[PDB]
Amino acid sequence: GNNVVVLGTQWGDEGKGKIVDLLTERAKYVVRYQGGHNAGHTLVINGEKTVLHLIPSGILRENVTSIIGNGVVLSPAALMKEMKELEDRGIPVRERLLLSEACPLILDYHVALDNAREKARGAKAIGTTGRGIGPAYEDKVARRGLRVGDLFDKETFAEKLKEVMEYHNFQLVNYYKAEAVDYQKVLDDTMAVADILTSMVVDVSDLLDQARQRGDFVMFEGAQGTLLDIDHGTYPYVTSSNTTAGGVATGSGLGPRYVDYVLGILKAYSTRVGAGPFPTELFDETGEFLCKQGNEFGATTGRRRRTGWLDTVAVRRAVQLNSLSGFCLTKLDVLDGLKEVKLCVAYRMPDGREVTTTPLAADDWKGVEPIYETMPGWSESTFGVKDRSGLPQAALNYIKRIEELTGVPIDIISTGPDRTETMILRDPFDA
Amino acid sequence: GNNVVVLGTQWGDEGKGKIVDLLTERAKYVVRYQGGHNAGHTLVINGEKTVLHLIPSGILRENVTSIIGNGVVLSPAALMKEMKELEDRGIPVRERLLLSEACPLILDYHVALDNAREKARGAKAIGTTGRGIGPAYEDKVARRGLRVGDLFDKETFAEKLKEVMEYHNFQLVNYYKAEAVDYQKVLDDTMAVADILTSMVVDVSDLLDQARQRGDFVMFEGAQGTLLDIDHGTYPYVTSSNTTAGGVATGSGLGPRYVDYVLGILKAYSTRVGAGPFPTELFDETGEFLCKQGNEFGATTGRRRRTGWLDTVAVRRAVQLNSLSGFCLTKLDVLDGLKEVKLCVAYRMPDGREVTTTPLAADDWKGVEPIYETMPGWSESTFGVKDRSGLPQAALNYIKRIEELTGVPIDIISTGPDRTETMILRDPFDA
Ligand SMILES: Nc1ncnc2c1ncn2[C@@H]1O[C@H](COP(=O)(O)O)[C@@H](O)[C@H]1O
Ligand SMILES: Nc1ncnc2c1ncn2[C@@H]1O[C@H](COP(=O)(O)O)[C@@H](O)[C@H]1O
Repeated sequence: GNNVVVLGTQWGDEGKGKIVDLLTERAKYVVRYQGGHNAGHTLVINGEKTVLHLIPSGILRENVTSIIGNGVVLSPAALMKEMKELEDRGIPVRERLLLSEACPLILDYHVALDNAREKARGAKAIGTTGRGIGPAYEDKVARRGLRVGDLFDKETFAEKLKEVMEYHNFQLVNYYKAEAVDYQKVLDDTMAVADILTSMVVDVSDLLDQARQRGDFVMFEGAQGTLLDIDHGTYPYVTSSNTTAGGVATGSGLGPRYVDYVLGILKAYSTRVGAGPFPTELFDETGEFLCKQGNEFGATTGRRRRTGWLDTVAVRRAVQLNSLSGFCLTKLDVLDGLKEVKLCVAYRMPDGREVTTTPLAADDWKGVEPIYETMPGWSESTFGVKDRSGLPQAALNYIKRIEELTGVPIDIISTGPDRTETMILRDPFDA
Repeated sequence: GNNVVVLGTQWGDEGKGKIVDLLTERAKYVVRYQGGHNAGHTLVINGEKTVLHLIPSGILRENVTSIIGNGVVLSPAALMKEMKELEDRGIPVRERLLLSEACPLILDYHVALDNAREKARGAKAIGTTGRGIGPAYEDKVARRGLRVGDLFDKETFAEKLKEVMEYHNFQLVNYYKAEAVDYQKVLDDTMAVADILTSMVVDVSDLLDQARQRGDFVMFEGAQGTLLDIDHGTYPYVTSSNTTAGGVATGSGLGPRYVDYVLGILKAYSTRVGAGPFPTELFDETGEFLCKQGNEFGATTGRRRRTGWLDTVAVRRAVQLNSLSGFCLTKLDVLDGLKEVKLCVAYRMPDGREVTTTPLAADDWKGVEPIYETMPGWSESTFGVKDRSGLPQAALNYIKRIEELTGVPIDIISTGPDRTETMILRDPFDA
């Protein structure tokens, strides 16, 4: 293990932040490779809780350097605010954060377009986090968007900005019948922050090629989760970047032959935020329980999380897309006390077919019914348990069964939100 | 070597088709993972020449099955026409081609938008192949585009199509002041072809996971070339998909840990079609010669290829982005007879700095001057040479030097356009 990737196996919310922090004790670098300032990675260190959206989760560690790869659509505003919070708390953010000059820039008109498209989708709305992420990526593949490097030339910057905003404001005002966005506002706002950004630029592909030669340990930190991947997820209820392990190469520039171990963060039950298929969703007292003990309330309106049983058919898809090496089970404790726990092992098709493979497009997920395997729960607390011996036999069997159905071993078990409450059965760095 | 990727190291036109055909003698599968019907992969078998744009280059082989992965933006029209040509020639295309239901569909309004945006860019035009590739990808990341799977429900299909065309025709007619696109035309055209498409659908990620278990040999066929990659290329003079090896995972669904060998196709001199930086471009009699002996005239207007000396600084960037394993030198014969051959080994920056690393954004490539290494040419013919011994010492030294500067070995040497005229020093499948 030299290059270890950390990604979510489901639809997000599996607890990726804690595991990154925890493991970066040994890493020289942590790299974000996709998404935007919509991560929501929570860190609970000896009591204090930090929530990071853009800046990588290795930022609290002293020996590590954090980088934001070219796949990340970056917002100067969000970056500034997150830098301020961390500096206020005493974290010398400026001495250990580096970024790629190829990062697309997210700006006002993007959030504006994001709201616009959602409002317009009506009942077929996606459930976007509202941060203008989708539109920013859209600009990029269309080769019309700006990038951090564009900020080297203040003069040319203005010209480009002007041509872009002209096009967008048109669709806003004329098609969405929405407010236009002030050019001078954006321009001035960006210029103000412009010099903190460029001061931090670095050639990531080259830096990562060097680390590979020096034999440094590198940790990549994915956000969102596998089934929200733009290509392989439950399209269109999906995010606009590749969340799967392939996005590591594409979004940081490290050759695909150098990924050594891929850790899939697996929540003990399922969740989803926003619209979209969800075969094992619960609507009863158990659904209620998981939400409450899981503390799945959310950020704001519409950001309260949907809950359900673990879906072994969907996790199995995640296994192949990412060539997972091991899982990290999080929140087993939320299941504590239930009479019996369940887990989907196959899907019953509308026509009676029983399959073990997930459908591709949301429309095909429409009438699938989960086929469960029921097993006894456990009465004792598993929260904070630091040793395997302290886990009830019924809890161990649930674990054993996930390993059997998926073919992948559970290498780490998180028993609490604190860095200390964890069982590392196998260090990815030592594999 | 179980999983071998074949991609272009430069700006395209390196001769990828021949090498795919050649090597698929042993492969069970060949997979396209990006781009559209704009490949232009030429196959010269015992005299007959085939040019394929969409269908993979393993289509002429009897034992192989060709697949078009989810990364490929697909056009039913182009697919139909290419299927007809091949069937006419006697190739049973329908028995060995499979596609992914996640492939975005390119349709009329896309080509229409492509022309529109180019016409509008004026002097900063990109040089698009005009096939509506960029707009199709744009629709996809914005989650508004259609996919082959959408064709399962003829009813819903119409609804979606209608909502999409409504939005696009608006920007066309109202913003680009261009012709609107006929909804019923598109609709009927697609419905006609609709049943040949769905009959060929397959779950590629699952099929590739299976091949991995059976130990089958798989060949992935990239189109375009490394420096045209949307993320790491010379943006915006670039294509809209990832051409680098990372696009294999993202565009076919094979886990990144399963890529076994990456073959970089290296043309002995450089070329580029369309706008964009090009440090070693030639404007003299040599430029003229390379174009003429190389037969770099092209497809149509604007499709005549620019020529220049081999750029070892740019190739070195390709090496890291793709974790290349070996190169395949093509067209050494075009250099035959020149007095002396050159090769860029560093770049002189505007400010006098000498670097060995390529700049990222086109604007930074602006004032770079190549720093060459000159060496003697060779008078004898190398065309058709099947054995290393038959290569002049001066030609061997040119080869040796590419290996020294890049760190990667040249495993195959193509000495002619026919499958037979090749020197395989190391089979990727046996590595
Ligand atoms: N951090 C996240 N956790 C869970 N789902 C997310 C997250 N951010 C984005 N998504 C989901 O991805 C979809 C589109 O979001 P966006 O990335 O804002 O376009 C919605 O289903 C979002 O809820
Ligand atoms: N097969 C190809 N060979 C060379 N360059 C290509 C090829 N197809 C696309 N490009 C270039 O990619 C840019 C955008 O093309 P497009 O893929 O049509 O958007 C232009 O520089 C094209 O010349």
